[PDB]
Amino acid sequence: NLNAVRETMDVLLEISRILNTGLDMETLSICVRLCEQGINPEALSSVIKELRKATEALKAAENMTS
Amino acid sequence: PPWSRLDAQQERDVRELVRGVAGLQDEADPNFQLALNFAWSNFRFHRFLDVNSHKIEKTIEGIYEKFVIHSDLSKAASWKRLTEEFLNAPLPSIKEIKTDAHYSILSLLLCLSDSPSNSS
Amino acid sequence: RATNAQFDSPEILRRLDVRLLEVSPGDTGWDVFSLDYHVDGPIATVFTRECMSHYLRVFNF
Amino acid sequence: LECSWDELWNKVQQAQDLDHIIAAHEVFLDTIISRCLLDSDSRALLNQLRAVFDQIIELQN
Repeated sequence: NLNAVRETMDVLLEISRILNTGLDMETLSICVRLCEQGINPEALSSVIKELRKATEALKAAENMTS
Repeated sequence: PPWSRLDAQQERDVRELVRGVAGLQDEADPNFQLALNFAWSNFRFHRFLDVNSHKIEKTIEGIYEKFVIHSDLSKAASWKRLTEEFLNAPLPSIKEIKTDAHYSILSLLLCLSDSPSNSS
Repeated sequence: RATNAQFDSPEILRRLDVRLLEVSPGDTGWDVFSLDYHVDGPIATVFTRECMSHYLRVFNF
Repeated sequence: LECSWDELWNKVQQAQDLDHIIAAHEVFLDTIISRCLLDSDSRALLNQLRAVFDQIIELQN
């Protein structure tokens, strides 16, 4: 049920906001879909963390080059 | 073969994840391809255990306790309510309740938590 | 041991402890440190789970 | 915290029954939570105090 999926995404976003995870609704829904496909949650979290670290390093490099 | 389509969908979702988190919008960027390959490698060859629902629940309760101790009773209540709703909510692909996807999402949020006791 | 807490009774000192909340990145110790007081048995009727949570909240704050 | 704890201890020492002790300790704990901003009703006050503490920590750093 589309409403149940939307409620699940809103719950995930509210948890992220309480936890100040900085995840938007789309990224949360993508992570949920990937977990439903049987992706290991620790692996998914490690990938997300690595992508975040890479983005922070890129932004820091640009801010040192700007 | 359906295995290859499942792997391609996983790789697509991981590529979109890398795009969103790393900001690499251009798939021709070597950093984008590196992130996509790393994500697909981790998804196919992970050594992690399956998601433990009780562990996710315990992390949610620990964040609730943290907010309560920080006297942020509103943050504690919101965290607990949202995690319970998520664990009791159907996922976009999975209609069943309290599925491994729900506990995986809760585990992800707990790992992604940033000072939940001090957040508004 | 470095402060007057060492002079507290072992039955009191054994109940005073450091609790660490679930550690998140970016959190400081102020957000996760709390004192706790374990209440059980008949004393748990007066020092209920709500009472213990309130005491721990005041301690952490 | 200290005043509500002393009130709890005095009430327990003055308690006439187990239910009276439980109620007096619960009331003391609720008073401590409210005055330490740890109760449900003081949550806005607790949030303002937490923001003050966070700004104090930022200033300290």
